[PDB]
Amino acid sequence: MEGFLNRKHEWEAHNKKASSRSWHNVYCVINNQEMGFYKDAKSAASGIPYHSEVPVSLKEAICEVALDYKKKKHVFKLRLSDGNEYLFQAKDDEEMNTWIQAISSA
Amino acid sequence: MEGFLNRKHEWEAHNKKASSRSWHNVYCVINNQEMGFYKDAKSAASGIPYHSEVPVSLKEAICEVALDYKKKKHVFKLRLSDGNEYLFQAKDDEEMNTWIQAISSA
Ligand SMILES: O=P(O)(O)O[C@@H]1[C@H](O)[C@H](O)[C@@H](OP(=O)(O)O)[C@H](OP(=O)(O)O)[C@H]1O
Ligand SMILES: O=P(O)(O)O[C@@H]1[C@H](O)[C@H](O)[C@@H](OP(=O)(O)O)[C@H](OP(=O)(O)O)[C@H]1O
Repeated sequence: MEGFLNRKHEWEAHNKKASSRSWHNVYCVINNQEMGFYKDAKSAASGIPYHSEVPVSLKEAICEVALDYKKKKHVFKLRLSDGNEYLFQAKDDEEMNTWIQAISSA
Repeated sequence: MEGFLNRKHEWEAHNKKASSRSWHNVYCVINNQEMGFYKDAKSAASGIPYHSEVPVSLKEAICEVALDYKKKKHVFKLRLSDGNEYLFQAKDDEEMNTWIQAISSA
């Protein structure tokens, strides 16, 4: 499963607020129980990472609709096992749910 | 880049005709200069291989429209560097070309 998604890094480990918190349009790929980030589809096929980011494991990840986040629509929350938390924005709700199911079933 | 494609194993290394030559509907994923095969999208996210197949490298691969193959339409040919050759069938020509560009640019 892959596609573009607006992403925001919210939390880091140990209840620390992430220092880098602006939204960025990234091309996401769910494969082999992990999620990789690329600038676009072409970088994804070539294996060139978003910002030297390493793919993250979706093992025991918590993924759900971000009701609490109100600054925008179709936003879902992803908390990785290591404590990092991201907010992802999809084009509409159907896609949002498509992503939530994909991740929750990895 | 990923999606379902009908696949046929044509050639093996050393100008040997592949022994296993029936068409099979497989879910293909182009990521990090390689191509993985899965039974479906869900197996792809989970990392469960098509038939214990290992992803193949697209490094120096030859990919083109299979003019010579006439038994069906929208079929492209992929020759890997190690000698293996596969024929892939897409739903239409646009998608076929989409796949040919994706692979040729990996
Ligand atoms: O450009 P900067 O320095 O990174 O600033 C951030 C940016 O404007 C984010 O869009 C904003 O998130 P929200 O849009 O979601 O408000 C975040 O606020 P935040 O502190 O609420 O996280 C800002 O700190
Ligand atoms: O079921 P089997 O034993 O695997 O038989 C093959 C199967 O019917 C393939 O569809 C056919 O390819 P084509 O459809 O493309 O004709 C192939 O012929 P082939 O020898 O031409 O490769 C057969 O050998």
